Amino acid sequence: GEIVKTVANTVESEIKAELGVIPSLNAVETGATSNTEPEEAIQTRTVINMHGTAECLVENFLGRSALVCMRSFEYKNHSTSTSSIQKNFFIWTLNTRELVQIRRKMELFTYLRFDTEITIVPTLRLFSSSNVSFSGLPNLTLQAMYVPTGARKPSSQDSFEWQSACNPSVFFKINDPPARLTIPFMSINSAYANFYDGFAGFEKKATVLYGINPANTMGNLCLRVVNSYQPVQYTLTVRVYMKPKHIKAWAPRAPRTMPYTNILNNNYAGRSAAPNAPTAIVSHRSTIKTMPNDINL
Amino acid sequence: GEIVKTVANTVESEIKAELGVIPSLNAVETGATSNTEPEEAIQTRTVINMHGTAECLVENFLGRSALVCMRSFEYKNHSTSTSSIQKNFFIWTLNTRELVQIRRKMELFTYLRFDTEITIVPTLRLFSSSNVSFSGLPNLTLQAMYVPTGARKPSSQDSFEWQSACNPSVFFKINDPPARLTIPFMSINSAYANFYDGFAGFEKKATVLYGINPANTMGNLCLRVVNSYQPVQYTLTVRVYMKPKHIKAWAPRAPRTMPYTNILNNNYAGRSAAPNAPTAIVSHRSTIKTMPNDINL
Amino acid sequence: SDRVLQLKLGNSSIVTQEAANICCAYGEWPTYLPDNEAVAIDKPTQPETSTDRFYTLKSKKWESNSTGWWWKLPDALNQIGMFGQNVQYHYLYRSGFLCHVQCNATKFHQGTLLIVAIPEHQIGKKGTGTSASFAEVMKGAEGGVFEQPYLLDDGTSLACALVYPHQWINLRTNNSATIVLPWMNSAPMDFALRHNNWTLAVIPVCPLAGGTGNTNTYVPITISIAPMCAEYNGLRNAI
Amino acid sequence: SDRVLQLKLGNSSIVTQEAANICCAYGEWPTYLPDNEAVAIDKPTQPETSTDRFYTLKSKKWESNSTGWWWKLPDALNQIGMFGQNVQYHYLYRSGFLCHVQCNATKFHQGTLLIVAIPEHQIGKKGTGTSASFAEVMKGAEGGVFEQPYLLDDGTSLACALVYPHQWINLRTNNSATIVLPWMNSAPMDFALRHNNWTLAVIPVCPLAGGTGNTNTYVPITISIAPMCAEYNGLRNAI
Amino acid sequence: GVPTCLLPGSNQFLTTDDHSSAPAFPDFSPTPEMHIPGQVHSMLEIVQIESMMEINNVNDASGVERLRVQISAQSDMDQLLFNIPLDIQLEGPLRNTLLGNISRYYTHWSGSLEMTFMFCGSFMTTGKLIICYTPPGGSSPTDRMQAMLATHVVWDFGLQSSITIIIPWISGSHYRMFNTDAKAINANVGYVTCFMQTNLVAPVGAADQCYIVGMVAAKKDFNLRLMRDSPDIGQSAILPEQA
Amino acid sequence: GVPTCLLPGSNQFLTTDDHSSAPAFPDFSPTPEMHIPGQVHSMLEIVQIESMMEINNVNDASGVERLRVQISAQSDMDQLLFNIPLDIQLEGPLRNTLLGNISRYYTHWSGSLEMTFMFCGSFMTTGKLIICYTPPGGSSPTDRMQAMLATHVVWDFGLQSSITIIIPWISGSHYRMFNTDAKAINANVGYVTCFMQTNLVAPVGAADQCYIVGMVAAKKDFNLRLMRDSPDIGQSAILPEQA
Amino acid sequence: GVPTCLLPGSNQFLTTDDHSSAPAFPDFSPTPEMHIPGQVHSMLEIVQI
Amino acid sequence: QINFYKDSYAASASKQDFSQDPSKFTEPVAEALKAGAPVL
Amino acid sequence: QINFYKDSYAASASKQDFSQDPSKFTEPVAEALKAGAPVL
Ligand SMILES: Cc1cc(CCCOc2c(C)cc(-c3noc(C(F)(F)F)n3)cc2C)on1
Ligand SMILES: Cc1cc(CCCOc2c(C)cc(-c3noc(C(F)(F)F)n3)cc2C)on1
Repeated sequence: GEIVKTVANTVESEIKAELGVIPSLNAVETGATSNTEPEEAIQTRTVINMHGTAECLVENFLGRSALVCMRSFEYKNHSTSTSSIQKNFFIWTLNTRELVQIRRKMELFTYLRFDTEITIVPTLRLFSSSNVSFSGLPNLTLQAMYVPTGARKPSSQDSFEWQSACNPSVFFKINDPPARLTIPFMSINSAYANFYDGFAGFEKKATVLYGINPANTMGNLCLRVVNSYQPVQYTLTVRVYMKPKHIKAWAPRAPRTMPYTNILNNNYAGRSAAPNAPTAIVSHRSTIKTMPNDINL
Repeated sequence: GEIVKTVANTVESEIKAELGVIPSLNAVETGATSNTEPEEAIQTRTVINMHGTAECLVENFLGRSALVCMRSFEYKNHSTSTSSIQKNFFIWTLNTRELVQIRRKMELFTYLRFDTEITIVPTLRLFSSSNVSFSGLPNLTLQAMYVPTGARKPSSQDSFEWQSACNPSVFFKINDPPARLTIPFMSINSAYANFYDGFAGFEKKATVLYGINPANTMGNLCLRVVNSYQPVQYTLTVRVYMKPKHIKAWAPRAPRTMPYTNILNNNYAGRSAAPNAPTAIVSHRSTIKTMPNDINL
Repeated sequence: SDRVLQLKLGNSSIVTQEAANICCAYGEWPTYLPDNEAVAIDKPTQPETSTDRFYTLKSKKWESNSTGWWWKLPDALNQIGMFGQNVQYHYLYRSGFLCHVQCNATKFHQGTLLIVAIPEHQIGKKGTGTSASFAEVMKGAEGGVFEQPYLLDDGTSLACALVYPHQWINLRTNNSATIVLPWMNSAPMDFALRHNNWTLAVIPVCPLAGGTGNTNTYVPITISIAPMCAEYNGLRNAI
Repeated sequence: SDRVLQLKLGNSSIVTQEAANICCAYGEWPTYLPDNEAVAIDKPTQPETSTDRFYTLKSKKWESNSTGWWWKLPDALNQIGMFGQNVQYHYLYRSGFLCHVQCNATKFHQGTLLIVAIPEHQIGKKGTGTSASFAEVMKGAEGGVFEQPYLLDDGTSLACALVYPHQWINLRTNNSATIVLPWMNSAPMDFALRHNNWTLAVIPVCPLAGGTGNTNTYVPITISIAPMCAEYNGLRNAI
Repeated sequence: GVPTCLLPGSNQFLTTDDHSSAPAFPDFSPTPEMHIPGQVHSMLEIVQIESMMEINNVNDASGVERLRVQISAQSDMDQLLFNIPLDIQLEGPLRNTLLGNISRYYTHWSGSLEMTFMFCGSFMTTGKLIICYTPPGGSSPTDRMQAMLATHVVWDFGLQSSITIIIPWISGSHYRMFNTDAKAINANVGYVTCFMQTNLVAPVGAADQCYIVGMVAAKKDFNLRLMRDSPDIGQSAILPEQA
Repeated sequence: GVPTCLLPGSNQFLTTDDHSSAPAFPDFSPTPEMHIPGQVHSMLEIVQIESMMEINNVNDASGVERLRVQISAQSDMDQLLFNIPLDIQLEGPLRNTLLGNISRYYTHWSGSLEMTFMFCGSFMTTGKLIICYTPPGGSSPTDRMQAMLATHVVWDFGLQSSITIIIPWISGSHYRMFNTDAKAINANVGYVTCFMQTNLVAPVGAADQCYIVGMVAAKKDFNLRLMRDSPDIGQSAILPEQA
Repeated sequence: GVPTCLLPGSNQFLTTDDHSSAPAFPDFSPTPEMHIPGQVHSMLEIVQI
Repeated sequence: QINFYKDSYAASASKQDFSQDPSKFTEPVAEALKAGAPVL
Repeated sequence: QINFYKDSYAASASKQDFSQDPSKFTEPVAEALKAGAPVL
């Protein structure tokens, strides 16, 4: 294990006709990748490469803020003949699989240990009714409440589970900067697992699903409009962004090829034809001797 | 190479009638500019000039914030009978040629290496409809997403390319200060080139255009209204400003004379008559012996 | 040193003369759980010779149209010998695995197998939302077959399976592959009956073939797995 | 030292007696690419004498109404001698150029040429949006003619062309101009066939004239260009 | 109070910003760190791992057929056997590789590549191949006389079953771009071509139609820049729980 | 928290502000610096380079005709040959120069100018000219007796083909302004005039009608201040891709 | 003035934040501390009962 | 790193660790392969 | 310069470099021109 701030330098190489030395030949059967250097495969010049590697660090590769949740509910009076339930909120059931870019990028490793910075971005639209005159978006107070595993969830906007005496909650308005906080590495294990070759229950029943991990039960995010209902219908759209920090990554995986279909498992249907079809990942060319983008003069 | 914080001082000079010394005569054929000093052309006094030069530094000359993009789209419901495309965004295809003041100023050098500070200034107007009652501009959330070369571009406001898990994106509202960030020196080469005497493709076809540089393929800026459509039509105008920082400049050019016509090449039509006509750059005077602004008493 | 190897664990000793090397997964050898990493406070049972020995599983016929085979550890050895009994009688297990795949053919035969140790290999099923059943996932010593080996039965790629600890059996060069697996879990111990740390997969990348008189030759593939530094915690009745 | 100059590169030697000086573009001499600035890792071919020598191009008749001529480097020398072959056979080239423009007339003749080495001279076309075709831009050793020399065929000015490395041939003072060009590119090497670093331009600022018996005199303009510290990388078949 | 001026960039959310934020679980004790083997510190470690190429990406090969190249005894000489496009950005053999997939998360790349070919015929089958890397500029070679003039390695089959060809970093620019225009000077790497040096010779007892598997990896002189969302994966809707 | 008061100038975007900003590409490695010849550190280096003047900016000269002054043998004595306005801000011979174009990006200027004239007749053609810089106050001189009383140089043609006249910094104020009012005390530099000292004498074999080319540059005592958008370039719309 | 940029998390109320705040009763003298038996420092002391 | 908060996990992106050991994945063999040597 | 961010390219306008070498453009001649001397 050596320090690599810049890519390897190239050393000047000479003609070499030596018996018993075959640097260009390797045995792939050992499981070892070819160790052949350019210096010993061709005649090379001295090159002092000052290309930096900091952008290919797993901290930089995974430590960008990515969307992990998009939920939209109608902000209005949901009350009817006999309901008494205001329903101006949503519950998510925390996960990192709903959006494929962060999922596929996280799924390039088996295990990840990171503290996560979260950023919530709310947006309002007036609901296009029969008689609706627009004149501006109310500066509503929102409450995002993390309900951990085994805590009572809210059933209404007006519920008293919103007390949040011990539940972590953040209050933030529409016209303010998007809410932000850091959640620590909060697994019962020493790393998060993107794949579980097993079951999360002690029973052998169908109801006990394959792939579900007994460390991904992370609880729920409950977000409400704190303001009581307006005289008109609004649509609140909430976007939650995840930025992994202080990242450790283990056991790199084969990248996902087929499009995801759900968040409970890694099943696939594949696309009808190449690319990313079950029988053809790379698009077809005419023959093994055909260059599809051959430069013609 | 010497340090020049203040302009050159003037030294007192005397009468000089010396054979073999002709400081006022030069040979222009050598390619060298005249080396004749005022001290040796006329009788001068001692002057201690304390005029500073910091304002004529290329850092100061180019390192002002200049407009590089103005795009306006209609913020409304673009949906029809069968579209399902919201179209509340634009794509720019990054460049520095659309606006002539920054173009002509940058085009005074062949090569530039600078890190660039960008500032995005959004503005809304209500669309003047048949029945439109104004009462104020919604504090909309905007997303500017840099889509690098070879990345999937968004086709709609509601597209999932906006994930931006690895694409650099900035979220900023209307009533906030204008969004700002620094893009680094991001050329595949050691400097940006304002002119390319060549082609960017290996083929010799018409489709391969002259002047296009294979280092100006900088990707695209995709900017969206994050908020879903309002009940009324708004017009969002976005202004992007560029401030070069940490600037190195090489091979100063002859300044542009004819008005620019496009961003793909440096072609010209010229103005019908002087000034800046193809056959007359400077305006006409009656004769070579005529002073047009002659002071009369 | 050479192309010859003898593996000796307890009662067991395997010899090969057409070897390539020993693949130590992530350049690590299995070791016993230290105190600094220990969670379960009860004194663990460390049966060396009775568990840390080569268990040979039932062989598989390499066919011209063979898609490939996988064995999930420790599920493959959970109903075999004293490793199985210690699993049945304890809540928690920890062990590495020395896996040794064997395949004999003539110098006239051609064919290549990729032998992959995949950690936390979650099987994806083609053309359904329903996740794989207990039966499909837990096949024990008999192991399972690849339906989509091209996709590693994961919606991933066979192409990129070389990230994982792997060797090849190329009948030109090699008749045997050897992969040393260390403990691979986010936790120090686990429940053997409901989670598999590793999946040993044997995929034919180049098919088995011969010339005019070496076609339809009976060529089995034998797998021998040795638990390494096996530990057990939570002594209870047998499950 | 004086108004006399001998240039000697390989086989070649040029002498002049009515010189002005040598113009070293941006006060620099061409040098070989160092290791600290090197990108292409293959060992480069440095043919000194076979490439770094004066190639004399076809002459041009200086007329009373002559607009001016340009030659784009390395395009001018890409189908000439061993410089051309090394270009045709390699992906990458790097070289400086010692350019030497020659024009003889009598002491009774009058006329002045500006000889400009313009870096990255992108030709602008008058009265169209269509960019210049491959034919119009790539004319090789024959070179091209100025349609709008006043605008440097760029929408710029001939007036301000003295930013660029330049000399004059003033028939009073001078019969020859000499400009030493170093490597001018944002990259250390380039593809010779699809990009020109330099454009040597010869523009008559004052027309060629004589008195009563020196009118319509045949006065050619000869250009000799010597590649300096030529390097080539990416040995392949010839293009 | 502290004299204050809110600058441009105030109240903005940048997805690439690097700032400390409010801890939601104050004084929370995270699980003790435990050693796990195969820890990755850099993406440049993964691109250095060999991965198979779909050299046989043709509309007659299905699944595992696409990762092997059928090499046969020729009734001819000097003939081309197969080609490899080096357009990582475009749908080609290198796309679905560790190099391809992870480099495709970036826009700029520089450095030498290694491509290793494993021969999978019989111990009794012999042969000599010539694999050639042609730097860009013109057309892909179809004659061995033209290909031999570029960077190449002659491959003798034997006890060492695999050969490496180093595709050396030969470009004017410090970096190349993963651009949608393959024929662009910024993007084009050139061509890899394989010809028969002698022939494939197999005795009657051995099959005449053998296979070659091609692998590609990056060398230690390899770099990536300007991270982007990979075009490998797409999304038309929020992924549901079931469907 | 840190005690804070948002001052006037909070939430403002000033196009001339000097502040650090959020990096969009975190830990991005820019291309290594490479030596390129002709590096410019100051705009004052470019204004010191000679550039041709349109002395013949008349409605009968087209293109390259405008950059040369037709000097002829005179059947007279002491006669004025040509004038040069020194109004850089106004449409005059100095506008389309390196001095003009780059100084025209500023509002204030100070320092001495050099104007070099190259004679382009025959080696056999002789002559003596007197070029005079008249400081401002009154009318431009039309008689040599009046012009000779100001700063001047007498030019003998010969082996040295060019002459310089230093237009020396002669102003009450430390700076002059590039003002639209030419007749303003803040803006006016005065006049440059060229008269025949003797005559142009050419033998029969040589042309009688010769040419002079005028160049202008700044000296090392030259300064510019108060940057502005140049009036040289205009725009009626966003420049399209094609038209 | 002091150069300032309001970040994401500005203007937010987090119920688990740890910041000093404006004292409502300036220079208020709280009642002197008096010893009371059975002082609890940790909830882990009570679960041990 | 800077961190204005009490907890260490609240801190910004961690100080760049440029340690690389690709041998874990590229040469994970008991007996090391020597460069130029026939690796059989 | 100040810079509140990790990257060096994020910093404000660089510290004034007052180095001038106009000879690059004004006297780019092999043999230097001497002041007052006939430069032929
Ligand atoms: C797998 C996997 C899962 C994770 C952790 C994801 C973090 O989950 C969250 C998210 C996305 C948001 C909040 C959250 N947002 O707001 C609040 C608050 F308001 F309660 F503070 N909490 C809390 C957690 C644990 O990391 N890997
Ligand atoms: C020629 C030439 C081109 C350039 C660089 C121009 C910078 O281009 C931009 C611009 C103008 C804006 C953004 C940008 N604006 O917002 C975002 C973000 F939101 F994605 F962060 N990126 C990114 C780049 C590379 O410099 N010289």
